Amino acid sequence: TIKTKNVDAVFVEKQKKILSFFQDVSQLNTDDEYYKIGKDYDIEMNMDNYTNKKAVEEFLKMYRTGFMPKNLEFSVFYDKMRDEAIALFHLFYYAKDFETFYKTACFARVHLNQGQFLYAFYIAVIQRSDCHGFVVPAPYEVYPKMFMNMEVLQKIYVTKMQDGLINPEAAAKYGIHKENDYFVYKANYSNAVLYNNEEQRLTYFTEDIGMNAYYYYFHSHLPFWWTSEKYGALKERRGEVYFYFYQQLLARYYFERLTNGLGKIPEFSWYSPIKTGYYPLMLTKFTPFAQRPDYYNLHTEENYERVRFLDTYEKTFVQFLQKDHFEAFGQKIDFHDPKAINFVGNYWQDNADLYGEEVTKDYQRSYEVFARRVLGAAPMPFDKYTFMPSAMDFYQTSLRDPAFYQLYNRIVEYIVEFKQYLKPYTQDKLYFDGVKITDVKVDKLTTFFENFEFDASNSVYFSKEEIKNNHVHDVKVRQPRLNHSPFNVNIEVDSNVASDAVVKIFLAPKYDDNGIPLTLEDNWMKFFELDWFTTKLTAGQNKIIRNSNEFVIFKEDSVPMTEIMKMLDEGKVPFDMSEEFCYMPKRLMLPRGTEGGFPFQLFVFVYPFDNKGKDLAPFESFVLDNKPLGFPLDRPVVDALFKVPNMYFKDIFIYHEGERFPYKFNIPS
Amino acid sequence: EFKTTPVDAAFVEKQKKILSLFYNVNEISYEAEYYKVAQDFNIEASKDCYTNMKAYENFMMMYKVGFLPKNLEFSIFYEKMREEAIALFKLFYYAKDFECFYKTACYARVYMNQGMFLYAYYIAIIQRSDTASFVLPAPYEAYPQYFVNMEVKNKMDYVKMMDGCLDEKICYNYGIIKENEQFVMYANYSNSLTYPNNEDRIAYLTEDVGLNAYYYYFHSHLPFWWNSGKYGAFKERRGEIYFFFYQQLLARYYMERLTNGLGKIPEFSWYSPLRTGYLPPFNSFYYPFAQRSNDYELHTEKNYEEIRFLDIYEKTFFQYLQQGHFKAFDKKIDLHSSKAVNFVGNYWQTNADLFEEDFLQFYQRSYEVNARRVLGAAPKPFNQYTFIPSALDFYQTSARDPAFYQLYKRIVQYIIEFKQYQVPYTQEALHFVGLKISDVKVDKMVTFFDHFDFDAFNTVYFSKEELKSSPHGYKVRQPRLNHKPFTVTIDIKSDVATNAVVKMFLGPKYDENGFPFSLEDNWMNFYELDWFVQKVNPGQSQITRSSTDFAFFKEDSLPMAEIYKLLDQGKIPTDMFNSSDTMPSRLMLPKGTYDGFPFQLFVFVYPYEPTPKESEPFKAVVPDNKPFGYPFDRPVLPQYFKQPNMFFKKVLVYHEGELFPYLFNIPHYTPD
Ligand SMILES: *[C@@H]1O[C@H](CO)[C@@H](O[C@@H]2O[C@H](CO)[C@@H](O[C@@H]3O[C@H](CO[C@H]4O[C@H](CO[C@H]5O[C@H](CO)[C@@H](O)[C@H](O)[C@@H]5O)[C@@H](O)[C@H](O)[C@@H]4O)[C@@H](O)[C@H](O[C@H]4O[C@H](CO)[C@@H](O)[C@H](O)[C@@H]4O)[C@@H]3O)[C@H](O)[C@H]2NC(C)=O)[C@H](O)[C@H]1NC(C)=O
Repeated sequence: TIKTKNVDAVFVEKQKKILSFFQDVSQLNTDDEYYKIGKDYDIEMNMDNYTNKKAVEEFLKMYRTGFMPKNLEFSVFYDKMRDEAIALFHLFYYAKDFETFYKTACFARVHLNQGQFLYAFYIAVIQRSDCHGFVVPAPYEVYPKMFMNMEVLQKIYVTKMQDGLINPEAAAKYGIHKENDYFVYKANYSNAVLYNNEEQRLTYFTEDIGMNAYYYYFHSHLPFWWTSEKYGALKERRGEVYFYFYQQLLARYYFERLTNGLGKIPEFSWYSPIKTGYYPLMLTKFTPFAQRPDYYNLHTEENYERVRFLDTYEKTFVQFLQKDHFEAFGQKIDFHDPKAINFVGNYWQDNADLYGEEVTKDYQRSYEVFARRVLGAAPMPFDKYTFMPSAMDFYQTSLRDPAFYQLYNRIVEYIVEFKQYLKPYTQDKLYFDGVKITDVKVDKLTTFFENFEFDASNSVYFSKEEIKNNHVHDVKVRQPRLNHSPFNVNIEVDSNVASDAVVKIFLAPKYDDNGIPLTLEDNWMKFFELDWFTTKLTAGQNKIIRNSNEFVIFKEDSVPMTEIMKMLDEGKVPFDMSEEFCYMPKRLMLPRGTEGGFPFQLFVFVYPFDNKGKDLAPFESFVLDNKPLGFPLDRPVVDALFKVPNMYFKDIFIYHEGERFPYKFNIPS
Repeated sequence: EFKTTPVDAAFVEKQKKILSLFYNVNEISYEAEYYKVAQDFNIEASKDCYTNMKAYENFMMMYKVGFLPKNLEFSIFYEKMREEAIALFKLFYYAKDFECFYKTACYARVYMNQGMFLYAYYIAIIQRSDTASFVLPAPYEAYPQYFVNMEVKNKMDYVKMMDGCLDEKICYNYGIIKENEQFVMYANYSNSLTYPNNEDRIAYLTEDVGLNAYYYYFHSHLPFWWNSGKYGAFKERRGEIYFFFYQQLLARYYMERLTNGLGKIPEFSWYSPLRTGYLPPFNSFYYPFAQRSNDYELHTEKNYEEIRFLDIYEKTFFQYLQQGHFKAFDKKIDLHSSKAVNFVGNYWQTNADLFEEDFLQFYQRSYEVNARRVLGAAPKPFNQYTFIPSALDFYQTSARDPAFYQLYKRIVQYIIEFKQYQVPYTQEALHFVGLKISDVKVDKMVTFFDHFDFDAFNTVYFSKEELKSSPHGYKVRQPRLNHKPFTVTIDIKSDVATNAVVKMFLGPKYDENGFPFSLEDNWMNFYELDWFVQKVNPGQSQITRSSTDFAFFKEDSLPMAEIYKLLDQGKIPTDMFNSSDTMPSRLMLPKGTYDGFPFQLFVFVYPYEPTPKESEPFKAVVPDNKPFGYPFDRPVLPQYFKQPNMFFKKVLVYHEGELFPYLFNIPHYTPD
């Protein structure tokens, strides 16, 4: 009941070497051969084993100067740390073949900082062509400390320090149980100990382990600091991809807001206090994460120069808008051209493609970075390697901070400003000659919470003894997560001539906060894409059934590594972990319903699938179409020029079943 | 002694048609001609009423969707709305001929939002070259709800519901009387409750109906959203007149402030609380107009995005100046030419000429629109057809708000920063060789308040019965500023025999302190009284000029009742057709003081250069090479202003009768 895939001899060996690097991540097994290789591995001597002579040499210059020390906390948002990560990445990426790649990782495991290494290695496995189709573990199994509050962490430490339970019945009262040879820890979301404002209503979504894993994967698939030359025709669509990822996410987030009675993400000002604080319960081996109190003055002394930069970055965009056509960064740009999204997105991201370069440079200040830093409310870094981490210093923690959504909402709104320059689609562009959707029905939509466990053993240090006996996997975290029942969408379509067609499904809200029905005019960016697929219509009447379990845009829960070691002994590999790893998890498709049925709408659009003109398959198997991302809702709409027979809006209601509140799953006795 | 123009019988017929659409604009009479004509006007089948096929089809596209519903507020400052009014105007403006225009308007008068209809209709009448000479009602007779304070509007609605006066005596005590079987309502200017500060001293100017109407006419004579290609060579001077119009108006306003002891127009920041609040005494179908308190914080959550936009809109200008020569909207801008002058004004107004297109496009954001939105204090619109109005949402009410003068002051300062790059006039460009002004004499300059009536019937409702005879007779009576006639006498030694230009301005003599203004700091504070050409001959001679002849001022518009009386005699009022966009002359002088408030009169005589024959948009474009406002169009070197052909003359402006307008509207009391 987990989507499998079969696998040969050479594959399993490599995959085992790859997975070796994600276990006991913060320690070293002296007896493991990865260590014997690693200790003595000579990079200079091996120079002929890399595609890029200057990458080896650049790495070597940095490595003698000195890399970040071990145990210190790694973040890519800081110059020196990132530069070392990139130098390391290149070395992984330009290794002639697997053997060389493997050995280089061995050395790097042994000699360099843990976070820096996993960061670079993870990315490398995703980017190397010979590695395509291999599997990596879930971010939460690799970095467990970042996916869980203190309370849990500390129970784990205590149990480990005691080598078990002094009182099993007392431990039980704290949600700690022995299940055969596992220690299982129940975990509440933070609102169960902290309700310091209404945003805490959303913790089952913002603290969700999958959602946060999802953002991490997105970063890794194409990090901002690197070109996208490797992905070919997506290079000319990179900005579009950046807008759409964020647009989709904020729609999804917004949906969660609506169902907990919260409305719009609030606007903010670099020159004013920001309302909602963030009080993180994460610990770092060396420090606590930094808090932002409520009404925090973003314009305090330490931030003056920072705010001057950020304000100018924005103002420079506002200038672009005002002048329509202009030259910036070596490019004549026209805001009338829909292709300009590429520039717009690239600018807001300060990625390598903005400059037409392979890697970004220190003097090219990113807006995202400094915005993250200021809103993170940290004191000034002590030095190049010693900073006070906030949620927004890591891709694995960002979604936890309401301020993150404020920051990307603002960015998305500026891109929407650019999108106002595009002419709206006319009838002719949308009309599907002789095709009409006559009905849509939907099975009941119910959400519900359900326990989920993940391997949390990397959070813990084992003894020399335990590392040798390989007893390194006995810590699991149990947590209630959002889920929903599978559902069919029944679509009835009429057409004169048989034809190849594209079907698209979107989710959007039905009402604003006041209970007025949504116009497309104001609300086209609040539509969330559920699925696209192709069918063949016949003359007459058509019945199209599509199940939620088969929506192209979502993945299944990933499998724990231990379960993957099991499968590799059988020649099996978890399919969704191989090629669908960076999709949103299925269980989070729907926002949490209400007991009464919260009102939403399904938008179904059917259009002709002409041929395979402009065709994305290098980055994402997403857009085998000539069409903008989120077509037909990638620009302003006029309600009356828009609605055509091959469109259907269906009113639907999202229900919720069982326990309403995650914490009711975590009570003892 | 009200200027007449004779007019033939074909004219009477067309003028009567046009005037008839202004009767009871707020309701529909099923037996008005316009209603029959609209019933009979098949619009789908009328492609051949229009010179421009695109306009027609563009209108039908929007038409089939639908328009702004009747009864809602209309403002061109909201985009969806603007795109519709513009479609309506294109229809009006490209109608083959008069028949075609009339059917179109009747149709619009019936089936369209009354605000939108009146806006497009006014503009089209001013713009169509076959209608150029027809007369329009004063805008306060077409939109009285924009010119009457709530108090008065309510009293009228009350009198209507009662079908008249319970008893005379009760009514008279409330400022309500009958004269010739019409109702007259005495109206005060508003008090400390709508102008909760010193700006209330000046309410008789800022609420003046002439002065508000003037701003409306100014806009309608060349609207921002339209290019100016209709006006030929004037196109290359559009931005110039924009500065001039606002520089003159603020100069007029600062002089009022000085007589009422109020000092400089205040400056402000988008990042700070704005001092002078204003609570507009108006309401729309759904909403009381938005109120702005004293010390209102401009910088709040709701305006952040707008403020960012405004901020970079201004700082870009700084960047242009800093650089001298820069790429801007197609060409290189060189600051030392006058293609620069034109650019500067078009930039600040974001008008259609800035982009060199025919009409303002849907996505081009305006500085002035967003400024008015921030300063208007209103909540954000409920939907695209429903906004919450503020005084700044309309040219009819704009001059009522202190913030309006503050905003344009700021734009005018910015332009004056650019004007620092302009080369000053030399001795030889201003010296009129062979001619000297030896002296200037002026009759007593006297202001006073006197009553002024207009029919406000368009803001009153009428039964199906009463409508059958175009009912009216609901007059508002108000004390309004005025002055007596006066003659300026100019004495001159001359060697030469040429035609000459005589210009006259009024400006301040002392600042709020008590110190003489110096020209370098005061040139922007002069407004033009007059311009004319004169044959001069050698020796001593003297030119006489009566205030009744000043070029830049008009007589009060007649009410429609009077327009019709005159029509039946083949007569047309000159000032209403030859010069509507001109300041009423009653406001020619600031209110004086009983002892005489000191101002100065600049009299300037220079040689006349025969400049061709045009037909420009305003009365302010005189047939002269010279910049608008010349020689005070640009920064001054004071040592060059002791020219024999210039003369600064100190004059006092007196006031007579009651010093305060309320003293005219007290029941058992009569003034002076
Ligand atoms: C309490 O607080 C203090 C203050 O912050 C902490 O003190 C710091 O501790 C760290 C140790 O954790 C120290 O770093 C070490 O410094 C050593 C020497 O530093 C200098 O010398 C390096 C070596 O070069 C020398 O060569 C010749 C000798 O023949 C001389 O001519 C020359 O002067 C040099 O000194 C230089 O390269 C360097 O620039 C320094 O100026 C280092 O030997 C040592 O390096 C090792 O460790 C690195 C770990 O990342 C690794 O990269 C290297 O490969 C190498 O093996 C090490 O970094 C700081 O010096 C010290 N700071 C201060 C200001 O004194 C203290 O740790 C903390 N205590 C607790 C309990 O928390």
